[PDB]
Amino acid sequence: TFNNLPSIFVPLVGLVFPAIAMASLFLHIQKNK
Amino acid sequence: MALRFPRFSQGLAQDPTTRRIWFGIATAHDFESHDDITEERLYQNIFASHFGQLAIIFLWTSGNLFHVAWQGNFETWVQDPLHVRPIAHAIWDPHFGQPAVEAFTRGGALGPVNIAYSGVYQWWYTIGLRTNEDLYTGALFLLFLSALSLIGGWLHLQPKWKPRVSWFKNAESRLNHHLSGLFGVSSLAWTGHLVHVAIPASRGEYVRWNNFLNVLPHPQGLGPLFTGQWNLYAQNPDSSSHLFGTSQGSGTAILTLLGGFHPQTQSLWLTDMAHHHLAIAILFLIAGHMYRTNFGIGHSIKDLLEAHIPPGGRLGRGHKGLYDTINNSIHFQLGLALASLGVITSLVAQHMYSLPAYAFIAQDFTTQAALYTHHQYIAGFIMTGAFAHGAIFFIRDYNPEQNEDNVLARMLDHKEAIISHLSWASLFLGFHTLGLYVHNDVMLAFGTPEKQILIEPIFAQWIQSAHGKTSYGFDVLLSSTSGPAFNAGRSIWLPGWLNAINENSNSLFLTIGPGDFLVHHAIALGLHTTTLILVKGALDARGSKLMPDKKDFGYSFPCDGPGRGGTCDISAWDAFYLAVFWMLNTIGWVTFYWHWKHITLWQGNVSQFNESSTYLMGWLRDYLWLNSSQLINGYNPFGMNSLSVWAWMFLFGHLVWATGFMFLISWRGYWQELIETLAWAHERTPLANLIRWKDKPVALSIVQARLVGLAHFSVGYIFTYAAFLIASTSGKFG
Amino acid sequence: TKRGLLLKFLILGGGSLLTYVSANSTGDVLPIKRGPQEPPKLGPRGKL
Amino acid sequence: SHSVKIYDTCIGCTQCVRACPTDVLEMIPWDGCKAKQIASAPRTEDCVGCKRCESACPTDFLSVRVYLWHETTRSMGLAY
Amino acid sequence: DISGLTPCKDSKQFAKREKQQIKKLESSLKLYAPESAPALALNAQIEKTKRRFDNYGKYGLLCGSDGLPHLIVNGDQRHWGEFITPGILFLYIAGWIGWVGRSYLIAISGEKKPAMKEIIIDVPLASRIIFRGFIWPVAAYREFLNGDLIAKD
Amino acid sequence: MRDLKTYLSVAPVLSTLWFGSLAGLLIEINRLFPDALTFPFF
Amino acid sequence: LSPSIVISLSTGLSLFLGRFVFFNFQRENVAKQGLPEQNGKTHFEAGDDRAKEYVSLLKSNDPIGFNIVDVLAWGSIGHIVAYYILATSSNGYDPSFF
Amino acid sequence: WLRDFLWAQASQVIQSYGSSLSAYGLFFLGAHFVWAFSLMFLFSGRGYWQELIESIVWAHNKLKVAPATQPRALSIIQGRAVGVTHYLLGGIATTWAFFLARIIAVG
Amino acid sequence: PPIGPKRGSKVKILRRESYWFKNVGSVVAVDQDPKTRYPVVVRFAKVNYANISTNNYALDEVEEVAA
Ligand code: CLA
Ligand code: CLA
Ligand code: CLA
Ligand code: CLA
Ligand code: CLA
Ligand SMILES: CC1=C(/C=C/C(C)=C/C=C/C(C)=C/C=C/C=C(C)/C=C/C=C(C)/C=C/C2=C(C)CCCC2(C)C)C(C)(C)CCC1
Ligand SMILES: CC1=C(C/C=C(\C)CCC[C@H](C)CCC[C@H](C)CCCC(C)C)C(=O)c2ccccc2C1=O
Ligand SMILES: CC1=C(C/C=C(\C)CCC[C@H](C)CCC[C@H](C)CCCC(C)C)C(=O)c2ccccc2C1=O
Ligand code: SF4
Repeated sequence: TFNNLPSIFVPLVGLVFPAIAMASLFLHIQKNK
Repeated sequence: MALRFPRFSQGLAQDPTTRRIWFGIATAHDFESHDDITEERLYQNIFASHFGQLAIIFLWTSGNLFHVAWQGNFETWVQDPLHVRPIAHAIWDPHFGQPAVEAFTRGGALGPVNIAYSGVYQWWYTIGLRTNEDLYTGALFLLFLSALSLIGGWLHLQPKWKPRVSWFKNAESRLNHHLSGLFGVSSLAWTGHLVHVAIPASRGEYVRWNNFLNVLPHPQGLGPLFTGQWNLYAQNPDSSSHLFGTSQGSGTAILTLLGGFHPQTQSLWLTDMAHHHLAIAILFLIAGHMYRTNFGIGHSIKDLLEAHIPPGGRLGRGHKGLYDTINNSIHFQLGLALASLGVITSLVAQHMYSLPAYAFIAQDFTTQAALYTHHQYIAGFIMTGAFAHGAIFFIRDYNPEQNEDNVLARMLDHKEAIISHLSWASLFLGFHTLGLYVHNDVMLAFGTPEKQILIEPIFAQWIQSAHGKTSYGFDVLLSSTSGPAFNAGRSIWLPGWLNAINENSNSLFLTIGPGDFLVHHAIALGLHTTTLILVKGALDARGSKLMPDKKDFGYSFPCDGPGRGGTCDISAWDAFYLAVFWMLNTIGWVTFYWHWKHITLWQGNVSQFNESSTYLMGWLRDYLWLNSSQLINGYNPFGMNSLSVWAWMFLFGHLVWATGFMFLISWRGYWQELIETLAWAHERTPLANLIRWKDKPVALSIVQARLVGLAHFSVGYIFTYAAFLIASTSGKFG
Repeated sequence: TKRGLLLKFLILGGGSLLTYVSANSTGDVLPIKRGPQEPPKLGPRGKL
Repeated sequence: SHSVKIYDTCIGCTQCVRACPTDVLEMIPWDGCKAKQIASAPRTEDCVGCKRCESACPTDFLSVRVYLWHETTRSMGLAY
Repeated sequence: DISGLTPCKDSKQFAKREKQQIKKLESSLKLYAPESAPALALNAQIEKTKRRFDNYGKYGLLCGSDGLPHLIVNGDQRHWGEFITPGILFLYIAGWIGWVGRSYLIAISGEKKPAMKEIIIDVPLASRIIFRGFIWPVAAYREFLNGDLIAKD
Repeated sequence: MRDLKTYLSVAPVLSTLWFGSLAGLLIEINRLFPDALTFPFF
Repeated sequence: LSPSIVISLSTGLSLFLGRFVFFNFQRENVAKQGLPEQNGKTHFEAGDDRAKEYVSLLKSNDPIGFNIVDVLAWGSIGHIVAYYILATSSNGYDPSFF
Repeated sequence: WLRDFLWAQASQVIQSYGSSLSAYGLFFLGAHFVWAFSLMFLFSGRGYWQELIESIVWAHNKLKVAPATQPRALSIIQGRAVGVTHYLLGGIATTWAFFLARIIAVG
Repeated sequence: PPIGPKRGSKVKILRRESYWFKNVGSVVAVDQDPKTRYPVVVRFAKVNYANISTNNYALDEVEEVAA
């Protein structure tokens, strides 16, 4: 399963990691200590 | 330090608006302007950031190596290189339709793939690196170097290893080590690679890490070097019949100075490059041991600058006090650094096409165009940054009382003369270059091309004839056999150099004509005008008659209000911002000239360029309209081809190049008074009063919007021309 | 209801379902996982 | 918020204050000019930054001088 | 024969360009009556073309492989007429203009409101000043030696 | 005519007169000596 | 001339120039430049705790003051000029001006 | 639109050179220019040009050729006016040359 | 004694931050109060960017020209 690895990582970097980063950085943007 | 996201700045953290987000993104790497900053902490953040950049560089190179090793046809490319397409990386786009999968399947691949127009195939094949396991090993090693640079950048932020401010200001030991080791020992080690590996790899045998301690790069082995008989390293130069990658016609020499190109690859000899890197290694290792560090010998750069005051005072106080305005000022260091880097990047671009070092890189035409365009746009940007950081130095770091009457204050003493004579040279060049181009446009329009003003570039043809080009009949130092230059070098390198330059098919000192004159003067106009804008913003960075207190406003500020007639775009930042436009124009000219001259050379009809480069409808018809057919037909209604992505990127670059015009033409005030209506509507729309912003949505700031328009503009410029230059050069390939 | 346990759940569930349904997607839903399904044509100038 | 610092080249013409749409400026007594008054700036926290004060300052360059700085909701001209 | 360029009276591509343009004009000449006015204008253009190519032949112009007159601006005497003899004829005339408009600006520099003579040009004063720039080079030379060319601030 | 010579002395009227005369001069020169690319008179 | 003879003679004639001929000039130029000055102070005086001019390596005895660093310097010049001689002689290159 | 309209129909305006429509060819490019010439005005601001002008005014004071009508950069509103003016002129004249060359050379 | 230049004396400017820096002007009036910091009112032939031809200058920000 090595021709299937692009199918794993292109969503995981391009859809999932952007959701993670956008959510985390939006929380960091609006935080207040 | 602060509370909200710009922790480095409690002025943006205490900003209720959305400007907080943007400006905290932008000013993140401006450590000099952060809160609670010291020179020590500034230097340490710079050092750790340099480590991070080196880590990202090695990671990006490891990614190239991995995606050529995993998804590349590199093992097939090293068999028949000049008739097998490189493969950058695979593609898994779930939006692709089946025709686009049928179309993007290239290079004999199991699926759709992207063609490496970057030249990493040719370069890696030239330095050894035959099988894909070698590229895998290289990617592993560069991942290791990325982790090493990250480790170093974290380690040199801890207190036990945080270096001191006076350690980054050791401007003699650093030059000593970087010349001797970073420049000299590294060139020496690259000679070691070229001798132990790349020359044996070009001549058959694969000397790898397991069997490099028991093979001889030269059959004698260190007898010639230690005994001084260095000519023994130039005995069998694998003359005129060597097949790259096989032992047929190979040789034993490792440092022979031959000059000119390989006959097969039309690249330079690996023996030539080995001897080259060896020679500059000796020169840099010698030049390293110059600056005094710890040992009681060497120069102090202070007492070289302090001592270079001419009697008579034509300069003034000379360089008296200039060690302190560079050692204590990181923006002077950065400006000089980017100046040198832009000069040598342009040099890289100008020499890699005419003296290609890699095997079969002159034979793939899209690669050379992509590389020249890349390094020249990079060089123009790096040059613009050199000047921008000189302006930032003049504002932030320049101390006039410390450098009174020296060679640097004398810039500001007569800055009007510099700016006005640059404004003369650029104005002359534009008036006359455009006048001649328009004269020729009208002559071709009126059907009388014989009336054109075709000024031959005699002064460049004379230099070409001073290098052995026997295409003009000037009979100069190297075109004349009876000369001192064609006698002291006729036994060493002039045979190969003459037989390379006289070949009309390669890029070495192309046969030029009047179109080349005219476009060289357009190039001079671009360089002089970008220089004018940048120098004017650097010297008027501290102040002018319209705003003498500009230094108090910083580098980037919007304006000084409508008063005093109007002060739009008065900052030195704004000068930079306009100079990026003129820079992109200049590099567009140099690269249009390059790409059309070369695509006409590669096609065969140099006469096309020579008769069509003298009038601008020849550039619009025979270059932009003609070569963009196969591009814009990348996707037609009845099908698509492999250039569909370049057509889409072409139109994308058009779209963002046009979107930058929104931010450049349309300015603020209209948008704040629009977003006020939008905020009203959101606060009075039912089921959306529930949702309310936390950051008050203001329009973009002024200087920010100039930046954003410039970013859209440059992204579109670059993407459009990349798409056109790759699609046209890959739709036909010469 | 628990937000900190809903954000984590949505992240690690959406990413899981996305990296799963893309992996086990046969060559009938999306064509990128089919392949060329055609003889690869030669490029210009032989192939270069 | 902003920083409206003025300088001693002011002549006491009271135009910077008569242009100010936010009452940042106010004339005080002073002894450095023929008019015997100078334009202070107490309410700098109300400054929008419009620089009407220095588009009305009849000096060789300027006496009132607006240095744009940390932008608050009062300095970003926000009615919302 | 400098810069690898055959002369234009000897260049076959130059004569081919002449013949091509002449045939292009004659193909437009057939559509009109031989005594008509468009036909006579086309014939005048034909003789203009022919004597233009003859004059580029006789004046030492050099033609390239494309077959177009190239200008050798380096300094060879044979081609001074291409750049230097016109160029001096420019720098004279141009230096006339600047020596006039400068001198005028010095003659209206000592007025009360000297800006209302910039937009309303004193034609008598300008006509007196215009021919001062006829032999401008000696005036500029001497004013450079006398220091009157550069203001002393 | 008084104050008409001041109007004709104004920069645009004077510029159009000067450039009309100059353009007619250049135009009639190019009629007399058309298609010029060298100065052969020495 | 054998290469050992060339190396030995050129090195000897280099540190002979360094010991006797070009000593007072080199040392007076050293004292003239003195040290790299970072903002008036030296590199070690301003801090950094690593740019201290080593004296345990420069204290070596000689009536004129020759140290091991000058032995390396005159002697690096020596081996360099020697290898220039050797390679330039071993390369049968014809300048062929005439 | 880029291919079948702008690239395709703008063949007669580039082949216009020679036949009567050479002016439409010329007015293509010049219009293409003036539009771009406008971008000098819309993108920029009066402050840079006033400072460039004051450097040039220094160069003129150094030759006793200082004007009495003091050179000032265009008003901000006037820079915007010149910009939109040249922009409309160049774009509209480009389209005019394109249209008339195409349609006179095909119909 | 009247301080400064006279009410018709020609003067030049040594103020770095002025529009008329190293440019001559005509002294309109000098305020004789020894408490005004900038008494020397100067009149210049050419306006600044604010369309203003005059400003008060100091005594040490001024230099009595020898013409
Ligand atoms: C709807 C349009 C669309 C979209 C969404 C995509 C989507 C994609 N295409 Mg594209 N493509 C399209 C149309 C489209 N395609 C068309 C019409 C063509 C022409 C036929 C192509 C031709 C094409 C090729 C030839 C290739 C792709 C590839 C890809 C994939 C990129 C892999 C990735 O996510 O890496 C991560 C994405 C990036 C690094 C790019 C984003 C860069 C950002 C904006 C800049 C950084 C901003 C900042 C630092 C970070 C902020 C975000 C942060 C919160 C994380 C992705 C699935 C590639 C692929 O599948 O290889 C793996 C590839 O090689 N496409
Ligand atoms: C000999 C010892 C030595 C060596 C090897 C280095 C090496 C380095 N130092 Mg230095 N350093 C030293 C001693 C040394 N240092 C000492 C003693 C001090 C204290 C005074 C410092 C203080 C210091 C600071 C303060 C910093 C460094 C930095 C760096 C890095 C430079 C960035 C880089 O990658 O440039 C690479 C550039 C080159 C190799 C030059 C190449 C230019 C040529 C002309 C270009 C053309 C050929 C091209 C290479 C061919 C490309 C073809 C193909 C392969 C692509 C590099 C790792 C910087 C850094 O990054 O920190 C991590 C930094 O900030 N050092
Ligand atoms: C096609 C567009 C274009 C053109 C022609 C120019 C032209 C010029 N720019 Mg650039 N500029 C442009 C776009 C353009 N710019 C853009 C898009 C930007 C980004 C904002 C800039 C930013 C910029 C800066 C920041 C600077 C310049 C400068 C200059 C001048 C450079 C000197 C020169 O070549 O003068 C030669 C003259 C020309 C090329 C003018 C062409 C017009 C002809 C020759 C005049 C005669 C035409 C005709 C007879 C008039 C009749 C018409 C009417 C009366 C009916 C010149 C006026 C520099 C400058 O002005 O200093 C000298 C400078 O500092 N420009
Ligand atoms: C760069 C990364 C990237 C990647 C990997 C994808 C991947 C995909 N996109 Mg694309 N997209 C992207 C960027 C990307 N997109 C961007 C930047 C844009 C804006 C231009 C778009 C705009 C776009 C549109 C407009 C559409 C897609 C569609 C699709 C799907 C392919 C259609 C198909 O044949 O499957 C068919 C498969 C299905 C119909 C089933 C969908 C399965 C879903 C996605 C699983 C749910 C996962 C999870 C719970 C939610 C995400 C969690 C989060 C953490 C990421 C595929 C999942 C199409 C689609 O499917 O629409 C939903 C579609 O219509 N995309
Ligand atoms: C700046 C660039 C440039 C240059 C160098 C030229 C140069 C030329 N053009 Mg081109 N042209 C340009 C821009 C340029 N043009 C532009 C921008 C356009 C579009 C508007 C044109 C459109 C164009 C056309 C359509 C034509 C030309 C022509 C010409 C030629 C002019 C022949 C002529 O009538 O002069 C003759 C000399 C004069 C008019 C000067 C006379 C000056 C007076 C009489 C005073 C001199 C005497 C004085 C008292 C001193 C005597 C000395 C002493 C006794 C006192 C010449 C080669 C013509 C030609 O022949 O084609 C080659 C032609 O037909 N040009
Ligand atoms: C603003 C500023 C800045 C920046 C600037 C810049 C960016 C500059 C650049 C510059 C540049 C970018 C330059 C370049 C130059 C070049 C040169 C100067 C050249 C020379 C050459 C030569 C001399 C040559 C010779 C030769 C030849 C000809 C060839 C062969 C060989 C030989 C050697 C013979 C700074 C920071 C500084 C400071 C502050 C201010
Ligand atoms: C269009 C426009 C706007 C409207 C711009 C709005 C307010 C901002 C952009 C709207 C949203 C936020 C689009 C964001 C697009 C990108 C996805 C953001 C990229 C940033 C990430 C890399 C972080 C201005 O506010 C403006 C202000 C001054 C001069 C010119 C202009 C101007 O031309
Ligand atoms: C180029 C430019 C300028 C400089 C433009 C100048 C100052 C205006 C052009 C003036 C012409 C060239 C003056 C000369 C015409 C005279 C009537 C003299 C005639 C005499 C001979 C020249 C014929 C600005 O002032 C400006 C201001 C605000 C935003 C953008 C810009 C902008 O882009
Ligand atoms: S406008 Fe200027 S001079 Fe007038 S009162 Fe205000 S600060 Fe003083």
